[PDB]
Amino acid sequence: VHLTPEEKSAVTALWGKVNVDEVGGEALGRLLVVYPWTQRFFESFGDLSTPDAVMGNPKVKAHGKKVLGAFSDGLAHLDNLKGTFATLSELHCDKLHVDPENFRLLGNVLVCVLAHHFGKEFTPPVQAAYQKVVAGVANALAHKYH
Amino acid sequence: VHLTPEEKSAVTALWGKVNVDEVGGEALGRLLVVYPWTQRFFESFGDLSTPDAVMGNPKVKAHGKKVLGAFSDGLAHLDNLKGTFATLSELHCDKLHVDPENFRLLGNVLVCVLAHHFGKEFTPPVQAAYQKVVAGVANALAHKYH
Amino acid sequence: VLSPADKTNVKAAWGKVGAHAGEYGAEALERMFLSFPTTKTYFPHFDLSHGSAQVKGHGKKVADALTNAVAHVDDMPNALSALSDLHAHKLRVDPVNFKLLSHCLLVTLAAHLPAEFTPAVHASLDKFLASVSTVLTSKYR
Amino acid sequence: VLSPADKTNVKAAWGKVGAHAGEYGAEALERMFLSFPTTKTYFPHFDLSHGSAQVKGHGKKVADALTNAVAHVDDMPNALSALSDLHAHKLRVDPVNFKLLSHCLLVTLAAHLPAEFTPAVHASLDKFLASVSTVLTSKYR
Ligand code: HEM
Ligand code: HEM
Ligand code: HEM
Ligand code: HEM
Repeated sequence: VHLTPEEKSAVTALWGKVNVDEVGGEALGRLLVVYPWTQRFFESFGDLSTPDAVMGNPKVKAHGKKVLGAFSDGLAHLDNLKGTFATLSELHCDKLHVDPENFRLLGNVLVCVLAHHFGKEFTPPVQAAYQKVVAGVANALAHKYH
Repeated sequence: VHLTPEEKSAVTALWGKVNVDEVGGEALGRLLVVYPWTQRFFESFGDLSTPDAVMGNPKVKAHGKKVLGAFSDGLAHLDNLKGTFATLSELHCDKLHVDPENFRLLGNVLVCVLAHHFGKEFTPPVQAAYQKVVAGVANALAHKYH
Repeated sequence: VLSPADKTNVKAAWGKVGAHAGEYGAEALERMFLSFPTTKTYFPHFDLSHGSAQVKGHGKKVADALTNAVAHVDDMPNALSALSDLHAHKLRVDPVNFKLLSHCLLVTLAAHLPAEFTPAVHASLDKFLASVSTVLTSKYR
Repeated sequence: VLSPADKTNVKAAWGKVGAHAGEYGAEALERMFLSFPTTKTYFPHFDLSHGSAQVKGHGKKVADALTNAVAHVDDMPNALSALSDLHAHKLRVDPVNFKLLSHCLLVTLAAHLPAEFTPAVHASLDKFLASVSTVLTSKYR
């Protein structure tokens, strides 16, 4: 990840307005609805049978909050994404066996969710800067896989 | 890239037996035949119409030899691929605009050609070590896109 | 697999795009050019600066081809065969770029139709786009 | 999609496979298990050690379904429907894994059929395996 100074600032301003309690459950829940094979990893979370079932699922929303917490961290450590996600990386590879392609899908769902929330404030250059952040996180999460 | 010494040893021993004249042209030619959109970048090589044209094109053979020369330098700097490859990455991103997904394709194609050229000696453990290497070279080449 | 619910969902959301179609199309392109700069390479003859009229014009075309496709979801291969020759044989567009433009279109739709872009509608659009993408790169399969 | 030329190429390589189809299906699963260890999770109850009688058995079932697919090249979706239900609905196999196994099957065929594996046959086999992959993930869209 390399953002221009314009981009670092824009990323920062937008992140400050994000609703921590909701956007993360929204991203995770849209991941489960749009890419269904991802439900495999959350089979014990209760009813995931319909879009409303997944989205309002309390355990989905709860877990989405932690996932957004980790993004927040990476945003605070853009110059050391790798050291920041090392342990998460081991957990996702060694214990959960998630294919890293899904980290890219999740990052792209997160982008759609920021666009959904921020409308016209989510401009093409701000989207571009978030695209660099998300790919940088997917990358760091994939490091302990090989 | 994290290779244990046994993987290092296995990849280096095989690599010393590679006939680059044969392997290089087959690798590049196969990429152009199997994933035809890649021909767009080699429009200056001439006639790339049919498999027979690609495979007999001298420019394709020659270039494939160079590509293999770059994998050789990476095999010699397994712990510093990113550095070894920074200039080529610049070349591929800024000047050629190749999407990084194709670095993974060519890596997989090189793996099929090595199996094809070494047959049974290209065992499942040696393929596993080469998959780490081609994944590493692909990532080192995408570096400057980030 | 453009299953009943999906169509209906797709026809419905493209419906509220209605007359914004071309501008959404052009915004989707600009978003693609800025986030995934490798894509600019297919358009050497264009001015890709924001505001760009050529991009506005192109966007309108992109948007019209999707409208047709929706109007013809059950018969996409026929409806898009010419564009499929254009894209795979003449221009050789790398297949990955279709995922990039699709992603950018969802982003543009989410940004403009929050009330309609529901999880359910997001899933159906994503599948509609994949299948439009599949038809356009079918010449490589 | 399978052009008659591809069809032919596929029948011919697959016919050269013939009796070893089962051994090659087992080898390809073993290659995939070592190369991409993430795929191991789907087989909790198997002994995945090298030479496991279980992998051999399962390899044979994979080979058969592919022999069937070659035999019904024009009607794959019909021929493989139950398999799609299994992989997509019940097992929820991540789609990216079908690319990993397709590659491993091409690497096994390359290593065992050097004279047959020419560039055009390789192209044809890749399209065919992508078509089988497409059918098996069709319930996801
Ligand atoms: C940017 C991408 C991702 C991030 C930042 C992320 C982050 C997290 C965090 C922070 C935890 C909980 C850590 C803990 O408290 O132990 C976790 C657990 C988990 N993640 Fe992710 N994750 C991401 C992607 C994914 C994807 C794509 C999937 C699968 C489709 C996945 C599946 C899981 C599962 C199954 C758990 C453990 C849940 C449980 O059993 O309690 N993750 N993740
Ligand atoms: C990931 C592995 C790859 C390696 C190691 C590699 C290596 C190289 C090397 C050593 C050269 C010669 C550069 C020079 O003369 O300074 C080069 C040039 C080139 N590469 Fe690659 N490359 C890779 C992948 C690709 C892919 C996948 C494509 C396109 C699909 C591509 C497109 C080209 C082109 C167009 C040139 C310049 C050829 C010419 O016009 O002379 N490369 N590459
Ligand atoms: C949703 C998928 C797409 C659709 C519906 C679409 C639709 C179209 C249409 C309708 C045209 C004009 C045809 C004509 O005027 O005869 C066109 C041309 C073009 N498309 Fe696309 N396209 C798609 C994806 C892409 C992608 C991903 C790219 C590359 C990144 C691409 C690059 C081009 C180019 C370079 C032209 C020629 C423009 C010109 O010089 O007139 N298209 N497309
Ligand atoms: C060429 C693509 C594939 C073919 C032709 C295929 C074929 C089959 C067949 C014939 C069976 C047995 C069905 C039954 O006995 O009910 C099976 C089961 C199975 N397959 Fe696949 N398969 C493919 C890809 C994959 C992939 C990519 C994975 C995961 C990485 C996978 C995981 C499984 C599992 C876990 C089962 C059930 C095993 C058992 O419990 O007996 N398959 N497959």
